[PDB]
Amino acid sequence: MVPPINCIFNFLQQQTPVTIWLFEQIGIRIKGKIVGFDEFMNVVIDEAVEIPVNVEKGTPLGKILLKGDNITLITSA
Amino acid sequence: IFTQLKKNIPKTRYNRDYMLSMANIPERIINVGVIGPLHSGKTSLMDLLVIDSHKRIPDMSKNVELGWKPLRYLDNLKQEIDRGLSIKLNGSTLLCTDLESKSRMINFLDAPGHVNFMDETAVALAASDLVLIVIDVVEGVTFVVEQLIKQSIKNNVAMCFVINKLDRLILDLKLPPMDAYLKLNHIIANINSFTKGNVFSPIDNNIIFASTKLGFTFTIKEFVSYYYAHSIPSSKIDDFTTRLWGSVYYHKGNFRTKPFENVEKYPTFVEFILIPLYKIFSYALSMEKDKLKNLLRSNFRVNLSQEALQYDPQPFLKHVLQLIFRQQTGLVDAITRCYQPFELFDNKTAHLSIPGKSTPEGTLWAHVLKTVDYGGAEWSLVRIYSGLLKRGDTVRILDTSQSESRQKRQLHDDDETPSCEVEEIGLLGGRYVYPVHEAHKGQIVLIKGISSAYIKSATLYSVKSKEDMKQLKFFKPLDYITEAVFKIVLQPLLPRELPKLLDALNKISKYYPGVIIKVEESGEHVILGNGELYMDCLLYDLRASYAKIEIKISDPLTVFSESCSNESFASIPVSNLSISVAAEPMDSKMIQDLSRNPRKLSKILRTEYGWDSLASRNVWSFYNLINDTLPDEISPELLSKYKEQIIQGFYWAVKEGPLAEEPIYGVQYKLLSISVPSDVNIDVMKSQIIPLMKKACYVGLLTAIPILLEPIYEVDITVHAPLLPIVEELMKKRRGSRIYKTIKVAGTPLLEVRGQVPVIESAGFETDLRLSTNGLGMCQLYFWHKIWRKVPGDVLDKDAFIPKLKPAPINSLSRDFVMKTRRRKGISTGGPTLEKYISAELYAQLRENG
Amino acid sequence: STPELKKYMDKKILLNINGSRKVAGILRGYDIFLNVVLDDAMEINGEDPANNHQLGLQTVIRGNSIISLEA
Amino acid sequence: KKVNGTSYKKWSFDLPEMSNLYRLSTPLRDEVTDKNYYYLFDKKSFFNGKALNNAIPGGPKFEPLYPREEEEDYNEFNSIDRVIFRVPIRSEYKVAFPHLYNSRPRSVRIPWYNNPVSCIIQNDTPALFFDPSLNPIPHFDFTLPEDFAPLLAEEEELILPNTKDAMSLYHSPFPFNRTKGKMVRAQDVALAKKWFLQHPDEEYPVKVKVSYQKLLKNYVL
Amino acid sequence: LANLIDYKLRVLTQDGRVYIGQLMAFDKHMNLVLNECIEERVPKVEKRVLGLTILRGEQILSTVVEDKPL
Amino acid sequence: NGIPVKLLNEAQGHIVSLELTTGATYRGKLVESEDSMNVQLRDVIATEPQGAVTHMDQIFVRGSQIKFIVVPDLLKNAPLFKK
RNA sequence: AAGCAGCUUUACAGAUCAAUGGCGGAGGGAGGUCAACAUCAAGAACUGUGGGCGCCUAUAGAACUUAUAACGAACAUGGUUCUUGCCUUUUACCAGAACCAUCCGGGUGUUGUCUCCAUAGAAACAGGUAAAGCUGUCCGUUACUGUGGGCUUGCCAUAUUUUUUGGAAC
Ligand SMILES: Nc1nc2c(ncn2[C@@H]2O[C@H](COP(=O)(O)OP(=O)(O)OP(=O)(O)O)[C@@H](O)[C@H]2O)c(=O)[nH]1
Repeated sequence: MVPPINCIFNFLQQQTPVTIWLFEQIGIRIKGKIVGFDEFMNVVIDEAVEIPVNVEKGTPLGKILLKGDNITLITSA
Repeated sequence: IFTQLKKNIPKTRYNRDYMLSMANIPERIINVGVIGPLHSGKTSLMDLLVIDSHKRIPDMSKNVELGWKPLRYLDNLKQEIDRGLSIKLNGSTLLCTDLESKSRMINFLDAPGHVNFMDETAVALAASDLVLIVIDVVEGVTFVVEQLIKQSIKNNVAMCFVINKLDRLILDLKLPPMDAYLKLNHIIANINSFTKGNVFSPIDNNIIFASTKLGFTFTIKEFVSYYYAHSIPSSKIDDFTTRLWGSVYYHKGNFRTKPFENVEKYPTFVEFILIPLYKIFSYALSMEKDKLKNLLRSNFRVNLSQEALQYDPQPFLKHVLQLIFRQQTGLVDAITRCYQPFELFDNKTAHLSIPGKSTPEGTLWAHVLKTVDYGGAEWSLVRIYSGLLKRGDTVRILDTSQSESRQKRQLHDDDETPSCEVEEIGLLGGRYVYPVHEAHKGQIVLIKGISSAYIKSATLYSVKSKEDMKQLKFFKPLDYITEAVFKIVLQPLLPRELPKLLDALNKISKYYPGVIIKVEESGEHVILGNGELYMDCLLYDLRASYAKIEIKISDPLTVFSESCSNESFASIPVSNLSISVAAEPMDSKMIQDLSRNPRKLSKILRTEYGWDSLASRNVWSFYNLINDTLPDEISPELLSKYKEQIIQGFYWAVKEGPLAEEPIYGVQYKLLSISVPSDVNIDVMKSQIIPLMKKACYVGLLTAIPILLEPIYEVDITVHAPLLPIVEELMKKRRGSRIYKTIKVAGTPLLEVRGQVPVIESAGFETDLRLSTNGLGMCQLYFWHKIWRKVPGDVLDKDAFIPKLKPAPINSLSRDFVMKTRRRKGISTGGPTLEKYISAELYAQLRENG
Repeated sequence: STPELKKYMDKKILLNINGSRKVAGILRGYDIFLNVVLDDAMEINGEDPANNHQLGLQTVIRGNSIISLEA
Repeated sequence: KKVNGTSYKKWSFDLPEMSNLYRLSTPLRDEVTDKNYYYLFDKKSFFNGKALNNAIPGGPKFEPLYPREEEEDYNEFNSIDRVIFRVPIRSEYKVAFPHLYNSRPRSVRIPWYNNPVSCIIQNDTPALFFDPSLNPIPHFDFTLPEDFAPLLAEEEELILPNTKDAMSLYHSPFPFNRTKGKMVRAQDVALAKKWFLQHPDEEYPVKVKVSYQKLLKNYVL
Repeated sequence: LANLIDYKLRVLTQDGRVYIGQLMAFDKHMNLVLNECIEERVPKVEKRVLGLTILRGEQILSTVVEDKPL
Repeated sequence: NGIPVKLLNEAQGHIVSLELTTGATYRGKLVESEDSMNVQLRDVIATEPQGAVTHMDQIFVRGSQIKFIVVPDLLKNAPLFKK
């Protein structure tokens, strides 16, 4: 019943660290806090750290404006 | 093999071959079963859809092509044509389209508008999972349409309302546009007022604005989809449709609930639709055809033919409307948006028979609704709920007169079920039947061979396994919206023609379902129709069409129902085992509630209205009325062993009153005392229980000072203002004829007066009403309320003055009713009292001393 | 046009998504963009196990990534 | 062009001239236009009045088709004791419902029953004006372009000067209902036919009413 | 393109497959509906019979005229 | 723009064979078709491009991933194509 | 609903100025209280009789419809048989029934005439039926351009998940 835009807004209020899977790319999964998003669901992530699946390390990416089209799977971690 | 058989059927715009391929899918078949009050345009609207679908009808002449005389396609009967009404259901199978060009096939059924035919309307509701209630503007929302809304809500059937005869308010009334929109606000206001759980309007695709005589049906979404889809982008067009209807205004791109100081208040239905419509009419009858032709070539993209330009004003207007409002895809769209298969169909089929779990997919299970004569041959109108039905298959059939017996037989769980072969299958096309190899789920079809097994309504099934026979649920007998109390005794004038007449009556019981035919042992036949005109159609159809015989016909009579007034003063043992049964009238609301487990029952009874936990706890049963048990000796399980038998003898006791041997109504029987002898033999025990039960209940009423109950036609009348007093005078001409509320119909001179007239007093009361009103009034007699009132006067009156050839005084009435009913049933043989019911002698002396 | 998922509401549905991805979760929300809100987000890893990624923290997945969904 | 030619076989008219002829012909055309007003004065109803030997008090009385001989001899059926006498079931009912109220009718034509009640309002006032005889009516994409005004905009008034005359003429009887038609000989025009087909108004001299009955007699015959 | 109605068309999609059939109708998106359309891949070899079909205007690459109208 | 979509609308209740972008084919009765080409089938049998076959009950697949849908030949003559 | 382009035409300058292809034409249009001649509700499975190819065109012979209200929004008059009063005879009859007939009139369709309105022409030739460009030849513009009209069309507004502004490349 909860619409996905207001659900993403709920993750925005909760601020919990968010794991995002990208589109047609299984190698990298980005982690970090959601500081905001737009109506296009382009999300600016805070404390972004890569998570290569190819034992999981990462390089801290800082804050990011991430285009919603590549955004596939939004979760918390 | 049947290719040479047809040759008659008219070629249809869509091919008929694809329609059955569409019929193979249960999702694509919606049954409309259009409904509405008398002369609402039903048969004419169905005619619009038939002419719409087919190419060229062979039975339409040039005159009905111009539209002077409205073509009624779906009534092929001689009487239906001459008498001008509809009688028997004849629908159509029409592949139709929405605003989306998606084509859903539809089975239409036109139920007659006159109320005495409401039996066919009940068959239409049970048949159709959707309902189009066709409402006249000037008649407003009548009480009949109210009964159709409440009735369709009762059996859980979707409703899509068609407001009809706009061209009447526009021409006859000549309503100013704003005032006419106020009229529509009044119609829809009452509509949503009587519909509890739904909101109907032009938005949401429910209300359908139509005029059948001039042949156009449109919905605001269809209309905007036509002529506003050019200017409006696809983005805002949907919301724009949703906001059209009311409490909004427009100037330029601006919307306010207030007129915002503009010179004109046109609440966006007036201005955007209703005003263009009015200008279409006024210009059509008025404006010069050259510049009008220029408008149609400009605005609506309409090109008029020279032959069209040369038409008379009315046919030309009809033609212009058929060009502006194109072939009707809007009404079908409203049909689709109205009906949702889930949340309904399962609820429906659960309401018609029993709540249960789905249906076995293998077995074929179909309701047999109505037996129709069509080409002069016996047919059967059958709706397939599950499974596929093949031509030449052997199928089981059960008249719904035996249903609950079989269901109890399964609750205690070869076959007694008579089987018949399907000779042919057809899809009703109106004037033609289109034969089809096989019938599928969720559609309405005709079958020749079924008609012999069942009296009126049946269940039709073929199982592939016995566990299905365990899992089959059977349809309850059809509940006819109105009970038929109108009574006429028939005899053939030549008694030697009696046997053939018998066959005729059988056919009648099949062809007219709501007729209740009773065969009296005195040889005088009895027929119960809903009302005057329905029984008349019965007679003309019976004599001319089926069995041609000179038939003597008694004056119209009624069914009386015996009852009790006060409480039985004495509890009388009854022997040939001595039972004394006390009687008492039902509560007022208890009756109305009754006409329309044990812990829930006692809670509903007691809770809802006054009872004692012992009484409400000990209620044994209810029928048609309620048998109760209140001794202190209930302790033995004996009364539980014989309880079923007591309910049986109670059935035979209630089916025949002590006075006229007529159904007992509104009477509660509480058992005060039941004696059992020392020795017990179950055969003589029970077989001596039944007569003591019947005699017991008779003594029950007679000690209660019984009263007769006459039925009451509820009367709906439409008159004008100046002619109102005359009608009232008529109401003083009859013993009955109470007037209750005089309803002003908005924007029309017609005052619709409600009333109640007893069926004895009302004979041709419609006709006398019309002659007295010089055709400006209209009367309708509708008894579905099953309301009974006491005829004034006391039964068991030794001295009452009854004029032989003249009507009797008021206070003596019930006495002559009892006498004359007893004689017509030959009960008199010459005040029943208690003597034949064994007050005995010494005890009879004692009651005479009191 | 709002897609009608109403018959999938509060039901366990198995999405398949671009990149040979397979999700299983109970439907919660949706929209005209068809983006889905799932509860009890369950990844199907390459072979044997099925990773339960989200329990009460649910999830949202963009629409166009969806190959399909089964009930 | 209004007529077929010099042979003068056909005629076609415009609205206003036909309206003129109508307002001139009001004295000779009593405006009986309501069909429901004819109840029991249909030709069907008179034929049934002949076959049933039942005379509407306004209608003509005829010789019975079948001489009245009674073979009943009072069987058990329709006996004085059996039936209930309440309603007078006078002749009007017998011509109303031919089969039900009457026993053994022969060669009886089914009547029309009725059309819907006529709500027509004749003006005596602008076109499309609210009649004081009517009952009062109780009551209870926001952007768009600057264009898109409702259909038939710029058409100015909704009611043209002739539209009242158009609506009043739309309900006119067979003669005036049409803007075209065939020619009929003066021999073939019945002007006085529409006068005796009406219900005779009360307080006519009895001789006048008898004249109505005779005219109806010849007509139905 | 309306001029091209009913002509047998040989169409090639983004997946490299060739579909042959009479074009019954199209739209703005170039969604085509093909009568008795047959599938083919390698070339005749590896051919299949779809029948009446509708191909999307997004995955289509190009189409060419095949045979005569009827 | 009417015919291609409106056709897929009229295909409800008809056995259809979807082929998708990945190549897995879904055959079965079409329960519902949204105007955006998002389609919903019941009684679906699936064939993977590698040849793997499974049977499934309720499937709902987006428009954007549909390679094409094949509908039965009964619709060859339908009121849609009549102008 | 403007403009652009496409389509159809068009007054046309045109390619060809050939074989073509399209649309029309190979016997006008109104009118006449102008004639003559045929018929006069539409159906029709089904059959038969013929043509055109189990289907349409033409006919009658039953089924199975209502003629209906109204070849005519009118409606007279006789004849025959039956019944009712005059009655008792020829008339003449009052009032009905059934079946016939006479008259007043009308739509058509075919032709013939007799008056208004027209301008290409190819309205030329040969085949036959109950009918006609019905067929074959045939000719007018012309089948490919630009100016001028109309629309049956798309743009004049969409780069943010479901289509066209690609998640490809390798
Ligand atoms: N003035 C006017 N009369 C109409 C209009 N539509 C229908 N009527 C009349 O209403 C009558 C009843 O319509 P029908 O369809 O023939 O019959 P019905 O409405 O089904 O009535 P029943 O057959 O008894 O159920 C028609 O005969 C028309 O004369 C209308 O739009 N305007």
